[PDB]
Amino acid sequence: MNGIHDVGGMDGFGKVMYVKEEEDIYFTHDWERLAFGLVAGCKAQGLGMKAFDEFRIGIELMRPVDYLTSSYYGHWIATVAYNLVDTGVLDEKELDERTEVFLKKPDTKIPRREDPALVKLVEKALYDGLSPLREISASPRFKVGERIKAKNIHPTGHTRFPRYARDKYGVIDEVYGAHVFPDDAAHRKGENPQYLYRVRFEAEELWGYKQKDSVYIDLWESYMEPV
Amino acid sequence: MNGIHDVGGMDGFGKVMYVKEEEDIYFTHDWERLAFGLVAGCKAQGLGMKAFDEFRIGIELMRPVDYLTSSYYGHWIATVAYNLVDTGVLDEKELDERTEVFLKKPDTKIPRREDPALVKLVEKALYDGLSPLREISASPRFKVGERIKAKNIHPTGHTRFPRYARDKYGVIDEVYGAHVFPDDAAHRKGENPQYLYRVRFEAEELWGYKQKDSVYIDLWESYMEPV
Amino acid sequence: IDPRFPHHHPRPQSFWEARAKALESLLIEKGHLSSDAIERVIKHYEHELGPMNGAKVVAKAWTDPAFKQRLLEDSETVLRELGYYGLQGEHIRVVENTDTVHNVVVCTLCSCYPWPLLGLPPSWYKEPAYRARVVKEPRQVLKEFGLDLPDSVEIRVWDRSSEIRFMVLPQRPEGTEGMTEEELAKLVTRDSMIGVAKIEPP
Amino acid sequence: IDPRFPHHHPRPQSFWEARAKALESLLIEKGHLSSDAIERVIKHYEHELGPMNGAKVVAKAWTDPAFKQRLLEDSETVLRELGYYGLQGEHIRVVENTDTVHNVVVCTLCSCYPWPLLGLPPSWYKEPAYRARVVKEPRQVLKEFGLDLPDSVEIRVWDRSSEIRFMVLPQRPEGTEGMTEEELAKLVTRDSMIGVAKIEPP
Ligand SMILES: [Cl-]
Ligand SMILES: [Cl-]
Ligand SMILES: [Co+2]
Ligand SMILES: [Co+2]
Repeated sequence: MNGIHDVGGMDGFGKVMYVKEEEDIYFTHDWERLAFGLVAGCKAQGLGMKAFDEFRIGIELMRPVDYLTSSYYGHWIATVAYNLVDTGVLDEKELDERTEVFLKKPDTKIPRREDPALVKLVEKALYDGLSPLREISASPRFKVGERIKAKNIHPTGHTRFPRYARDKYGVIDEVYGAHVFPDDAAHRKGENPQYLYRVRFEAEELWGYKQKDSVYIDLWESYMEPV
Repeated sequence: MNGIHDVGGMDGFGKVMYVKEEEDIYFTHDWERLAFGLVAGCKAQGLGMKAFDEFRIGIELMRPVDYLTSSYYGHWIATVAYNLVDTGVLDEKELDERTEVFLKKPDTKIPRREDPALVKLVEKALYDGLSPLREISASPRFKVGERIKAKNIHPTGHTRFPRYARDKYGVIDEVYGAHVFPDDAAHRKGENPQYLYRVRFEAEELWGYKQKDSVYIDLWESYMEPV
Repeated sequence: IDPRFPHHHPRPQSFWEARAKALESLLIEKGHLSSDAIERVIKHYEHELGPMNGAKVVAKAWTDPAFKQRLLEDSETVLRELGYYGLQGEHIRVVENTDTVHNVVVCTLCSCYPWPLLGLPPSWYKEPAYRARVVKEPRQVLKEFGLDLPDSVEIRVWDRSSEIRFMVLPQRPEGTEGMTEEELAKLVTRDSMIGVAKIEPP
Repeated sequence: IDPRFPHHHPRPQSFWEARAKALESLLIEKGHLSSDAIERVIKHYEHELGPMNGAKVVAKAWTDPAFKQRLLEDSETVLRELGYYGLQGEHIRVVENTDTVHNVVVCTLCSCYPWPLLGLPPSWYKEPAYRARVVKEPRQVLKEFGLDLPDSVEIRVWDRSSEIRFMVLPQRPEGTEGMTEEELAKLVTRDSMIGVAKIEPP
């Protein structure tokens, strides 16, 4: 989707807010910590999302005005809500009512429950991770060193193909192997893995600029075609 | 500039808010009316802006979060402020202080003054308009029917070349004549007029889509090159 | 406001209001503007201009074949002769809807609209949804206006990237036999002159 | 709220807070989450992980040529052997800064960052300014961090569009002769492993 999230190459967002590392506080509000717990806790159990693909599309679907103002963990809250409702884990009406309760009475008590089995399960997920690497029977269409065409495609659903790289020539830098295909997986349409490549693009090609800059982007096979 | 204003081809902005014409109120706040008076009144006298080029860049320079939330006449206020300060008509400190006065005391009295000569001058501007058409000694580089290349250029200042049309093939539909060149004029760098063309682009070329859709865009000569 | 994140925090609309008043006050104090100059502009755009001018041009085109021919051959000369000319209406073109061609006008980059002929643009015309979407999925946008064109009808979207303006000339509907030019003009909607609606039979 | 313009009005951050609590409450009531599962996650990301892990890898590379060679030849095997593996760190690559090549890592589409090796990303890394700009004007972005590279130095920006993660291996600075591996590790900054800074002489 050609959304507000896809910012690469945009002008006008201003200076980067530099801060020294030691002063770069992770969390300033408890709800931000909670957002992390919600995301990892749900994902570890496959609730609403099993990999990050579905997670990302829920963020991408935010209203632009929300995306730009919610703050970062606001994205995480938005996508957990989106995905839990979308998959039928939570009912939208119930969620909205409960939201209203905490809006009007922020000090409403949170129910307590200990589940050490669930802790172990979550811990296992944090340490084991979840690799999207797969094997497929096909061979790679492209080879290291090949000049390829990064296609002009405009999926309305999820994609990992940034707009700034579309309709451009690039050079294959590496064949990673086959990875779960985001444009399908984010919409629960199957892993349908495809070869993933790293592709180098020159500044002259991306922007028409004259400096010694390049961008290395990872692109799925179906994003590209031979020249 | 590749800014938040350049929305053509973006996904995620949602449904169009249809409203019946008779119910589509022009102004709901007096400051919105005032914004119109400020813009036209200043422009008529060449204060801050002489044509719309400088006007547009001031809007394009808004913080994205402001652009999306200010409402439409908020853009107009932002660009009048920007341009009057940029050209030295108003001092930023004085403007900020006076802003603060009206923030804390909204009912502060507005000074009254009648200037019938100025009224006539403004009226003349509203009726006479200001054509950007010029004559130049050069001939057009492109001809009706010619297949051209819409270049991959990325000016950091003002341009009228929407990003969605860059790095694309199109067909010349008309040679309008030479027009004041926005990419220069917006920055007070001279009219430097160039031939302006209307160019037809097909949906297949812009988006890779299969319907009978096309876009006719007006492009200055320097945005394009022969094939 | 955490200074890492000033960009999360929009100006409230009260800021723009205050800013407007501050500009107004300073410019009048400095002799750059006057109360009556500001009011003159407001009167013009809120009251003097409107879509009725375009409506008259459409009705005339429907009732006078020679006029319609001249309009389509050289709209800028013809419109200027009628007095529909001014700021943001110096160069106005007219494109005819036909049975297999549908025209839609947009300013993707801002809001450009022919004030002297049509008055101020619709609320939605200036907003991101219409601007973003109409160049890429015009059929979907049109459906939100109640216009569901067949696949076989070609759509031409006219993105106003220059000061050249376009008005759509919509087709005269059924059921209008015997109507006068003035009566037909009352049928012509603002939306039909942008391309987001056809005109309904009376 | 004028129903023409709901998109002008962002959710306040109090909404997200309330929403978070509502989700937490409902999920615990339904048996999907527990208090201790949520706390376990917070402990891991706020306290257990951090850039010190990457720092140790850098210092080892500087002090042990054979290790640096293995790391650059097959980083994923080597990093997994060290235990720097987990969620968002399943496939970690390492790119070496050299005198004429400077590496910078970004996730233009979101925030992708190798948590198991580097901990949580910088505030600015996740925000639009860095994300938008670093792929197009990296020299300008780097200058805002105090890194002013000569034109002759090539910049390679690594946009993390897949789950493959990258760490930058920065060069050992002058003035470090005789330092132990542990002492060198204390020199390695988070920013240097993203590519937005070189390491200063002690
Ligand atoms: Cl029609
Ligand atoms: Cl370095
Ligand atoms: Co416009
Ligand atoms: Co990311």
